[PDB]
Amino acid sequence: TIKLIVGLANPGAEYAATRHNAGAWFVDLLAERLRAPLREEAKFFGYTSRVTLGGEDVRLLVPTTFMNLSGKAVAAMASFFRINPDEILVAHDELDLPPGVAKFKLGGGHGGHNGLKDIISKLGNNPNFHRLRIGIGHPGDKNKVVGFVLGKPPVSEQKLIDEAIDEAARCTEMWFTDGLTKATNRLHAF
Amino acid sequence: SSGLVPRGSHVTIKLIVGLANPGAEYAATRHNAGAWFVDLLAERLRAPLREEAKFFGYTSRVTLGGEDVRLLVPTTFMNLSGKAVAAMASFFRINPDEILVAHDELDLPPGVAKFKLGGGHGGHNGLKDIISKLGNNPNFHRLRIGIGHPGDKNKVVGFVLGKPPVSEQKLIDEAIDEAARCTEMWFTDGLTKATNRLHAF
Amino acid sequence: TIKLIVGLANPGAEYAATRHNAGAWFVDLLAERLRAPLREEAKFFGYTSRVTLGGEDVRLLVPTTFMNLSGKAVAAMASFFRINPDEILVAHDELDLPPGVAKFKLGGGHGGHNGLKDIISKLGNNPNFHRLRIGIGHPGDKNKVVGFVLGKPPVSEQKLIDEAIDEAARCTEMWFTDGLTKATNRLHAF
Repeated sequence: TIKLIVGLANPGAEYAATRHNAGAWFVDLLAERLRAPLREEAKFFGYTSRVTLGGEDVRLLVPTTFMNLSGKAVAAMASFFRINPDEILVAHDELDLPPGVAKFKLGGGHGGHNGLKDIISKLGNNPNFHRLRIGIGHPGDKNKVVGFVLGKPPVSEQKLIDEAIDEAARCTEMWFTDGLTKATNRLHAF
Repeated sequence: SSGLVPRGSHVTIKLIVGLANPGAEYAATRHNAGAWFVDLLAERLRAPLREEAKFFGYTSRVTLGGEDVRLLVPTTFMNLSGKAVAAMASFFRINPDEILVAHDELDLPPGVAKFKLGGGHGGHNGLKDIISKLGNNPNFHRLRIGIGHPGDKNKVVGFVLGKPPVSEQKLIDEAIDEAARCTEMWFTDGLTKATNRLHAF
Repeated sequence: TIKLIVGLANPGAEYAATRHNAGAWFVDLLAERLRAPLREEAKFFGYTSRVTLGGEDVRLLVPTTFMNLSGKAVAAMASFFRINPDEILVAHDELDLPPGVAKFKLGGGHGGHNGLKDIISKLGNNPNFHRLRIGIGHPGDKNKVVGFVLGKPPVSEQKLIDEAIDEAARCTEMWFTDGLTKATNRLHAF
């Protein structure tokens, strides 16, 4: 069960469009579709919101700490509400998967992503939280990497990431009902 | 866009309900036409709907001709719309003839919208439930947003629960705009309105 | 330096979509991107919000006074916070520039726009505040003008105004971060 969903990013018009904000992209989609857009909450070093999913509180966060210090916010908020690492879902860009693919995982490696690195550290050195890996691709040589994650993707790629993010978001909504509630409802929908 | 009763002593609207089904699943479909409308109003009036479990939907408060008007979109699912409408209306002691209920309409085509007081539920289950749950009283205002007919009485469910093509959407959005611009005028009086346009330049 | 940004418009569902609200369109975009949408504040006769730009308070206002009396609100607020005219930025529709163009200026003529007229007057007769001129175009003859500004533009034009507004808002926000905060961020941004 999930009590907090964190979308990793760097704040600012400067970065808003870049590949590193993929996580935010996802949480902002969720947020908008669930009708509670993230507003500033300095107490947790990001922008936050509260929704209700399957009749329980789920909280959304996008840290305004900058990728490096994501940990700070994630830690802050999770302790305030006494949420365990395995109840946290962290959405991030992923160089290992391609545009148009997204995947879930519990724990495991930080795969070179500094936002994750810090979250492991600041969560008392515990990598056992859920990740949503939003595929962005590899630039080819290990050199062009920083410019690549801190770069805006071409329309063709954006088209593909948006689709993966949509589907991921769609699935998220659906976690919170069981097949028998989900059929109880189609008979009410019409 | 035509057909509200003219304003007066009472006559007057305290609650606007935009009928729909909740979920990304249905957000886009023809049945959410009502919500589409209320959301447009809400956004233009700068008070987007936020969750309020007390009334089983999303709600917001706006100010129109200096009077509280409240907006509701039920998260109950079309079938049980009544539950929410009823809940809210009793809490605020609002009468049926002060409720305006916006819905998709198979009788009118994309691009047309019309107002009505009372009368038939025209097969729409959302309305059916509201009449029932309001102590069996169909005397509330409706905004009929035209969506069209799929032809045969069979493909109907898929049609209302379907997303419309861009050509149709374009047309529904225009009607909804106009309606939302319209409702606005209905609350205003003839003299303040004109005087406002005068200052609006 | 800028302490208050005003986006000129008329309130109501009636006008929300019209060419006169171009100012509001801009401030609302800023506001939304900065995650502090404008809420009602009767004290200043409009909707207002507070953001933080380059670590200083910037305030956003969209007067609910109606174009004609825009001054009233601009004046009220600016005095409450002791803001000078050259620290006010005022975004308005411009019949001199076309759709898809936007431009900044300090002071100068009111160019027929009544909203600016009243602001000059109500600011103790002082035209020395900054303007963002969002281009909306000319209807041709000096007659159809009122219907034109109080009209909704066709999609083709809207598409173009939104692009200019976006750009303006991207620039506006970024002209606020200094090089030392900019540089300090990239350090953390990857």
